[PDB]
Amino acid sequence: KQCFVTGRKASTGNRRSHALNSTKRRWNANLQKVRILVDGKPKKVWVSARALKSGKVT
Amino acid sequence: ANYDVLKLDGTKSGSIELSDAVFGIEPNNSVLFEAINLQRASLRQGTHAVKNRSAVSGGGRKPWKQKGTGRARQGTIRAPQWRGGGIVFGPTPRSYAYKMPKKMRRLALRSALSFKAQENGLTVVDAFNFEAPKTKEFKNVLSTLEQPKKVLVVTENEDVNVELSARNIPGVQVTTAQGLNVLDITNADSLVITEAAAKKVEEVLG
Amino acid sequence: PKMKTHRGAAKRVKRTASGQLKRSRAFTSHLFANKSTKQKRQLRKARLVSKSDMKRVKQLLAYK
Amino acid sequence: MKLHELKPAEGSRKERNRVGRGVATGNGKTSGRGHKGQKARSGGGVRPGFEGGQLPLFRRLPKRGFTNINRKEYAIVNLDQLNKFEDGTEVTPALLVESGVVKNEKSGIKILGNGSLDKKLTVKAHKFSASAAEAIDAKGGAHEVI
RNA sequence: GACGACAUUAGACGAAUCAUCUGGAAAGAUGAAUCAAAGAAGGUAAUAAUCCUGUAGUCGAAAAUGUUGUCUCUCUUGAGUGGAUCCUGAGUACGACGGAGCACGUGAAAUUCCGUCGGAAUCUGGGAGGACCAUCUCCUAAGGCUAAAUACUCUCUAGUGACCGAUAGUGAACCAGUACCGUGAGGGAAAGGUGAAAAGCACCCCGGAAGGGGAGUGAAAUAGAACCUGAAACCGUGUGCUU
RNA sequence: GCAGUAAAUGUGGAGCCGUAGCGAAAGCGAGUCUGAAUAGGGCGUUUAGUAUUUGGUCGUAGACCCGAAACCAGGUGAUCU
RNA sequence: CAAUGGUAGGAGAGCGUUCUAAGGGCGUUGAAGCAUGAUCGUAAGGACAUGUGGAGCGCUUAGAAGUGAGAAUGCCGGUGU
Repeated sequence: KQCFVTGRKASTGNRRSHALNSTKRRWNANLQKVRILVDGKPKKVWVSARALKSGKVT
Repeated sequence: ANYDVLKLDGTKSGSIELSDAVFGIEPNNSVLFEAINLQRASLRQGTHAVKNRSAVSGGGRKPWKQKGTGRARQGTIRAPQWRGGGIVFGPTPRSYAYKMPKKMRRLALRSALSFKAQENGLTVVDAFNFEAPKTKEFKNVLSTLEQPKKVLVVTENEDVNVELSARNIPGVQVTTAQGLNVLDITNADSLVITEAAAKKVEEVLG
Repeated sequence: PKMKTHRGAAKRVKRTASGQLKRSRAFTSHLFANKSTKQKRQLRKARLVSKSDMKRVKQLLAYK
Repeated sequence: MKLHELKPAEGSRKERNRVGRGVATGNGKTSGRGHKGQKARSGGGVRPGFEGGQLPLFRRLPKRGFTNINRKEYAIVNLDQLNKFEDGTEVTPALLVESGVVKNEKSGIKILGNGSLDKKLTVKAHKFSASAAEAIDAKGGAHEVI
């Protein structure tokens, strides 16, 4: 699950409680399934919502 | 302070003034001992090792349960009491060389040379002029100079022909003025030094 | 390796000329209404580390 | 000395004490550790400064002070340290480094007064104490702050 | 690609000792010599510079590979003046929220990254100098490449050690990751030494054989193959003194 | 670090300790801090340190040796049940 | 003239073992090991003789340590009851 255009992906870090108790966590990208024009043929692929902010034509 | 200079045939040619600051001091036996000891510990390349209970192959499971068998409790097959595994405090690779202050090193050299100069164990020659390596000729040279079995010959610089001429004589070692060391001087029963080498040593050693 | 310094103790003592350690005083943080004027102003001074404590904590401040 | 008759300096060497080898040595069974408790265990004993759960000294006491990130601390030269020069010499930080009376200039040279001059010479250092300046001038010879 | 250059993957030459004693045999001892750019080392029936293999030194490649030098080859302009206009990396830098990383405990985060939302300036610009503003100084992000100094050793060559000498040293000196254990991952041993030479006992006798006693080999046979030495525990047989 | 035989050693003076202390610090300095004080008091002055090393103790390392029940990580097992 | 019981424990002086350096020695006219003995020193321990053994090993001074076992329901072997 990566973004098709940018390369944006998930990453790992910690969830911290008020007492600073660490528990492993994940940060997923805002990936949406959209039909874009890869090399001529239309195709549905994962793109991050930020890569769609300006420049990608569904 | 005055040493008569001899030719390789043994006849008196001239004389040299060798200082009492290098060849007439009272030997410091404490510093000389420390220098010899440091010198001989510097030649050790301690590459000895054993395998403790971690380096010995296998032995990772508890051999039997802790209670109920009637046997002494054990935890590994390679424990130090077991045959075949585990040395507790063995040799480890390490260096044995240490350092002495610079003035102590030069005092040790001066004391070794002064000791070799008071026992009438210092013979000064003018030059060597060996044009070819020939062991027999160097042996005759040493015999004409009446030197003991153990002798240290000292040249001004690296005389290749003298070095080659004295490699195979047992108990004769060749060195330069800068290559002098306390262990080598104290080993030899006599010193055969070239006049130029003597002057160079006097310059360097204070 | 190199021996470490007790960093809590280094924030509490200063070494003097003859090798002693000058220290601050306890009971000098709050609750000053429950101490006498003489107590408060004499706790406003510096003592040394006692030699019993010294033989206990010699090595913690070895580099100071 | 000879290599077969060499002797160490008297009182320089001493045989180390090997522990746990028989009871005639005095350190045989328990090896000098007494009988039981932490002190007898291998790797036992307690962290230095620990007081068995009594609040330790360096937590009974408060912290005080701060460190100034830029202290101008100076290499100091006293008056009697200058009598090793001659009369009429012009002494500067570089000259007194050369003469070795100052092994390093830490942030400058400060002249202080402990001995006396007994000489007549001009000095040029970074700082002076009042006594040092007056004692330099009393015998004639100036002090330039540089 | 084409001439050389050393280096390596076989190798060659290479000095100088004879005699007697003891002994089974000498290299040992005694005497008298000799070589040494060679007295490192290992063998030889005991301890050899001169007996052998070697060592110092010198010489050596058909071929097939590293490496380096020339000259071929292949590429190709490089300064300075002005500066009016033009360009100099955008969903970037940055911010908020949540995290991570900086010696530094979302926190002053300075400096730096990730996720989510916001989201710039274009040299009269932008960033940094440990919050932040001013001045001053230094630098020019959001494109990419880059040898050397550094790390490590399954291998190969040469060597070294106040490192071990068969319960040690690798688990494994010996057909060892093998006998053996487990369904499996896995776990994991024990076991070196005749003698210089096998000269390893022809023949006779008891015995089915195994064993043995002679004879013989050997310096030695309680060195006979489980074979160097051969401790102690333990097992026997005789006795001097005792019960 | 360079040279040297995996020596000694030579060179290498970046550094380190000492020659001055006092104060939180600015800072002053045979004194300094507190204090309004030239008072009182605290720490200091009226020289010996430094490099290597034998011995003893301590710290970091498994730190004198053997011994848990257990915890975690990656694998192997339903041919018994 | 005085002192000398001793556990935890402190201090000192030493005995042995392996290895290394240098010197000086011993060995097939028999080394080390092993065995026995009625020997010497205050102890650790050191010699001598004679058998076995069949090639290596002391002494001096000084350096290093895998330096000393009767006990760990110790480990491995052998052998008992």
